[PDB]
Amino acid sequence: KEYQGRKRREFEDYIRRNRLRLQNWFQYAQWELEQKEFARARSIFERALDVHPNNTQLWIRYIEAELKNRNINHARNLLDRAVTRLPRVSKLWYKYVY
Amino acid sequence: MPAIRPASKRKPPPDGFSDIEEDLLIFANKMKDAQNTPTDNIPKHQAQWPIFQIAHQRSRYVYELYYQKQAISKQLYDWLLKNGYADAMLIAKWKKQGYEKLCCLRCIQTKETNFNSTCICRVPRAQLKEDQDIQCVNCGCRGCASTD
Amino acid sequence: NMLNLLIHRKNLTYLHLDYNFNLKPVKTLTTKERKKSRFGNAFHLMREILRLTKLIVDAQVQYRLGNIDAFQLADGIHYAFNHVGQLTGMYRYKYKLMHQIRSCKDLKHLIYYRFNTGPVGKGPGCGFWAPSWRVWLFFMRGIIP
Amino acid sequence: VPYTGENLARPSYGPANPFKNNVLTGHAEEMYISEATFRAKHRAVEAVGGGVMRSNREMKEVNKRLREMREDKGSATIADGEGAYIGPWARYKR
Amino acid sequence: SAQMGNNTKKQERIIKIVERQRDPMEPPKFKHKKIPRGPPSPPPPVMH
Amino acid sequence: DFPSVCENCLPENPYVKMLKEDYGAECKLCTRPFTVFSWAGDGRAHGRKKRTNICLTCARLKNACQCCIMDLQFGLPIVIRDKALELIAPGPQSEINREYFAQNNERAIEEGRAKTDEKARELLRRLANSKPAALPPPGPKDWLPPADKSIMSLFITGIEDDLPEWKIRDFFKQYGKIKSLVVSHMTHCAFVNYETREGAEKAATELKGRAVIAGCPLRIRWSIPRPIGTMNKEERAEMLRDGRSAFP
Amino acid sequence: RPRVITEVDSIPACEKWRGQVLKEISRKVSRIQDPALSDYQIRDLNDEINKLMREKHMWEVQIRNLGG
Amino acid sequence: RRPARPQIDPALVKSERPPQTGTVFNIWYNKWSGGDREDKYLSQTHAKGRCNIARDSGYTRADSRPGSYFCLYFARGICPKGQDCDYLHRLPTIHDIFNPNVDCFGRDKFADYRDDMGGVGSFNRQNRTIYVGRIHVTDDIEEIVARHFAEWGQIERIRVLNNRGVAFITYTNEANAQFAKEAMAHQSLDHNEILNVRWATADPNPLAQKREQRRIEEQAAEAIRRALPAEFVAEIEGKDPEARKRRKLESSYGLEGYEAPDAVHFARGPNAVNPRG
Amino acid sequence: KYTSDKRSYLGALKFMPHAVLKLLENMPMPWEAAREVKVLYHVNGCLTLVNEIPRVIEPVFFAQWGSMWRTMRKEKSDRRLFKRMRFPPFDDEEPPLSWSENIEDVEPLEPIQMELDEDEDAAVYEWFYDHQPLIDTPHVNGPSYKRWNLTLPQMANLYRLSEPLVSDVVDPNYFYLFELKSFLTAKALNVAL
Amino acid sequence: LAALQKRRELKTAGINIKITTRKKGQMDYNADIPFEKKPAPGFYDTTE
RNA sequence: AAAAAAAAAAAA
Ligand SMILES: [Zn+2]
Ligand SMILES: [Zn+2]
Ligand SMILES: [Zn+2]
Ligand SMILES: [Zn+2]
Repeated sequence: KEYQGRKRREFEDYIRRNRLRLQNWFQYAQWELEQKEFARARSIFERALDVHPNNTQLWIRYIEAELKNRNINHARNLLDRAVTRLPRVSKLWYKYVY
Repeated sequence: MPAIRPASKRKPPPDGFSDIEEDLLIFANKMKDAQNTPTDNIPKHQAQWPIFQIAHQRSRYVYELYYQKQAISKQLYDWLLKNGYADAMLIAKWKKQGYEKLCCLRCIQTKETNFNSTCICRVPRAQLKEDQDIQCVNCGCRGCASTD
Repeated sequence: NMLNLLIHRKNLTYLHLDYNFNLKPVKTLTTKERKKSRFGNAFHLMREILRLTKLIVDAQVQYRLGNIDAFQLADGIHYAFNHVGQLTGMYRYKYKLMHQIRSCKDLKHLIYYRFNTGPVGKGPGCGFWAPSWRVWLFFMRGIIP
Repeated sequence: VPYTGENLARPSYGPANPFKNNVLTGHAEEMYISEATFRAKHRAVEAVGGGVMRSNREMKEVNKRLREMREDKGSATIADGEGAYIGPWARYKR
Repeated sequence: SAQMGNNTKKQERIIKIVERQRDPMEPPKFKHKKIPRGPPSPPPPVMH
Repeated sequence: DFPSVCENCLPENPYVKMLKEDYGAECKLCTRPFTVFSWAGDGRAHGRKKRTNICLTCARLKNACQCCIMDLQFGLPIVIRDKALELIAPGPQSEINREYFAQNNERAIEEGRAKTDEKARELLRRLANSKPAALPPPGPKDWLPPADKSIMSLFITGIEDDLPEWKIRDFFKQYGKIKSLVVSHMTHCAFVNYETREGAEKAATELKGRAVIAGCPLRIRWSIPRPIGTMNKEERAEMLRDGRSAFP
Repeated sequence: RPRVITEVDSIPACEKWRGQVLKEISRKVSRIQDPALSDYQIRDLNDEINKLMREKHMWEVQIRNLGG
Repeated sequence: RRPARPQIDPALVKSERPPQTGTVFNIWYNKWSGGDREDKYLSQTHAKGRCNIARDSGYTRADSRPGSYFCLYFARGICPKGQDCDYLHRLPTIHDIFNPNVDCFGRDKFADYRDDMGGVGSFNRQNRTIYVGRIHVTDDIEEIVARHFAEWGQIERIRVLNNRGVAFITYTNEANAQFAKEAMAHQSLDHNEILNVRWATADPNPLAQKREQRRIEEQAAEAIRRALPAEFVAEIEGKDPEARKRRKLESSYGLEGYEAPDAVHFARGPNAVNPRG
Repeated sequence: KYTSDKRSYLGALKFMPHAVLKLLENMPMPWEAAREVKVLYHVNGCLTLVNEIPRVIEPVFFAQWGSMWRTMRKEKSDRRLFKRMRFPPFDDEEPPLSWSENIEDVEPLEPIQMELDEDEDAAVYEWFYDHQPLIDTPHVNGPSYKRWNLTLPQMANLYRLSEPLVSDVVDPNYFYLFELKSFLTAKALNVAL
Repeated sequence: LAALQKRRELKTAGINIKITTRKKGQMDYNADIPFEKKPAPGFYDTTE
């Protein structure tokens, strides 16, 4: 728990320091995925989607992170949101049909 | 004048003052003793109760020396009221129907309560509960209604 | 008591405010303590106005105790209202106040040159304090808002 | 309309729920009454003696027993010692 | 309404609400807290 | 502009004189300034000025009276209700997250967004199916008074965890004045020290080495007072079996 | 601290002595954790830690005898 | 009856400054400042009075007023007013229950505990457990604890962790626990010691955990049984076979093979289809 | 015990300037040994505001300060050696003097007053050095002390007592090219009279 | 690291010394999810 | 025809 708190503190300090860099959000969410904290990783990804709404890479990585943990209905809701927000990005549609 | 004059600009009090002067200094020394009463054991608002009580007692002494016994002249009475030996407004309330035993003026200041009431000590004792020894937070009054 | 409470709330208990409204460090101050304890113009202006008021009130208290008589009281009041720049550091926190000081000096000259004519020799004794007292009341009128 | 009698007379159709309030604990609305009405009703509830039918002479009698239960008020022309004026600061014996 | 168990119909109430007398000398009672910004309104679809 | 206060916190008088102070205090949960409503209780002429202790948003989140801070459906404390009904507690309880959630959700909490009923029945059904060489029977020497008049203690064995100390105390209060009663539920031991030996002799006379308190069988003997220390689980089990064997 | 550990019977004095000995043992352990300590320095740190542990043991024995 | 006994004379009770642990007395915080931080908390002194319930109890100017709280200083043994005190000067009984916002003395309870866990307490835990330490380690700890932790209320369970000099006293009433904590703090048991009577944390023993969880569950069950009608709850547990038969026969409403849901059957209202209430 | 007052106490610092001005505007004159003023005070003791405006009759105030001018000139001529009082009057570490134990019933020294002739100054003799002269007489409107009217002997006496501090200019032609209009005209032309 | 080994060494020797890194001005990241933004529900049920 | 603080003396 001390390690988890220190890593969370470091990641949140990097997010507060420069929130417009996607790597901080990606690292924090992937790390929180590694300790199977799916609600925490979902919250971090949704906060990143609040900072970066129209980023296709963040949408792709969050759908992928939802899929690799066998959360099918969550990821299908996520793909519906992604093709609703960006209907002219063919990458999201191609991933969704695939 | 309530402002002190040295010795040669002092005017003498009206006649009959020296008869009641000993009781007036009794009240003055009682108030001076009330200035030096420990507040360490009593609530803060209870530290100010004896001053209102002694002011009531001195004003009542002057009031019933002039109006009941009539043992002092009118000029002496107005000089006592003008030189701070009695509270003229509390006396003025004492001459009214229903306020003859009023403890102090602050207990009928309705504009300065939470719900525009008088004090609870203004209430007749019959409309209050038994074993209810109320004690006014303004002055320590235990009931000053005229019927009490 | 308000100035003392403000000092003690800010935990600056190494500053002592004495009863004549002087603020002195009780010990040797570090750089951090000197930076924390540096009050502003509002506190210091209010402190100096309280100091002048204390001088006036204390002159009246000395008259009422019997230590000085009424002529000494009037001369001291006229001295105090004419020497605000010497008896206070009040000008340090509001410098336009120097105008008032200059005004009092001007009044003093006129008063003094009409007060010492003939047998009235030079020295202390002029208790004609009303014009300088006026000047500082109008200063207070301006300085309250 | 919709304030007429035939509009208020018609009920709501359909069945009733087998399983509203302005605040979390009840329904509270702003109302306008005289100050004297609230004071009189609060007095009727609050005063021990609200109701209980009573004329002036026996109320004066109850006042007389209540007054003689209390300590002596004292003489206001006696400034010191026994008999000195105590007044409204006289306590009730119990 | 009915609450805390019992369901008896309590009598309806008339409540006098008066603003409290405040000390004119009282300073502001509480400090100001710097809370971070909440999330924005849900962004619209991108209609390129 | 109106508090959410239960009836038992409100005065018995149907006419309430109420004071209202905008930003009069901080909420006792989220530490935000809120409008405080206050009134005088039925305890006339001294007591405590009852007031809204928490804000209205926290009173919607907790479903509680603003004064007493108890559940407005059963009259239970909030934590008791939440532990015994396994509720979500809809809102963070951290420091900054409280103001964040209140700042971002104060319009949906008011409309009842972000009903237990059935979970109370679930708790009642769950508590319906609650599921919470032997020594010879005691001979006469166990309850006969010893020759030593200094012997005062009465040793009890067989005490279960469901038996409180007060039931033993007022079960033995009828025999005399008890100086001390030590009940260790960890070791299933108890020591009764009286003030007069007559009371202990009467306890031994009308107990006769056996006792039943609230359906729990216990064994009583005379004993010199000795302390109870760190003691083995097997010995605890065998005197629990002995206390059960007090009623063969 | 007093030299006679066994003569101390006061609970607060024994607790203060034990706290001081524990602080000294922690300081000795922190000094031993430093890589700059040579063989003589590590031996001195180990001896100081052992002495602090013995003093803490004596203080705790006195406390357990007379309150603690 | 009996008036309240004045405990300490007013000559010994003053309101003076704390002992000088510094150079300047800070008057806003009323605390000494200066000196050295090695002093800091220093030590916990011995209190100026204990309580005898059989000797110090009586009536005050609070038995006439319903809803009056108990006295903190009568619990501390240093209340000089006697019968003129505005608070009660008697022991809390078993029917002296208080809401989860105040203690028995009327002080406001807090959201969370303080780290140095003492004071009034928190309302997020119905804590009836008091943690006492600093006991002179002897062999007769249990008898003297049971003798002296008994005049403050009615006691459920005292576990004396001997050798450590630590005991955990659980009263059946929270007000009695607060009274005992405010009464035995900085007192002496048999020898001249200062007891650290503080608020107990949570017993990690899983047996104590399931005991507390169960007791919470029947407290809530008692509240629900008070809320619901007797026939309703009697059908709800269904331990009585006759109540089960009543549920089978009554929850049919003409249509056979229904077995009506608990939302429809166990419903309260004017328009429900049930005996209602 | 007074912690619940402290914030309020400190808040009244915000209103201590008026108090100072109020006190400084109601200070007794040299001919008054003491003055009673009406004060509005906070119930916790944080702020005393002198609730008076020092209203004077201007002819009376002129005559009183003219008599002061005479008396101080005569005394500074007559005194052997005038001793100036020490500023500050009290030491920095001396605690403030209590009213009740130091001043309250203490005999005041006699104030500066010109000795009026009983027959020449007969119009003002009985009221000249009062704090609010003629306040109980029909020469003023009432105790609020807002309007005055005076007789011819009184105005003559006040004018005679004011001759140290009264103008002797009768002709307005004395102020030819030495008035506000000419000063402003010279300011406009950047010249000096 | 050195604090970690000394904490482990004192953990082995009976006593459980509490470790605290709670400075002032510091947020709690382990109590609840910091600035928790739950995912928006969709047409697919995700309770399982 | 007669004008009178800060930079700047540094985070167990
Ligand atoms: Zn009164
Ligand atoms: Zn009153
Ligand atoms: Zn009264
Ligand atoms: Zn309530």
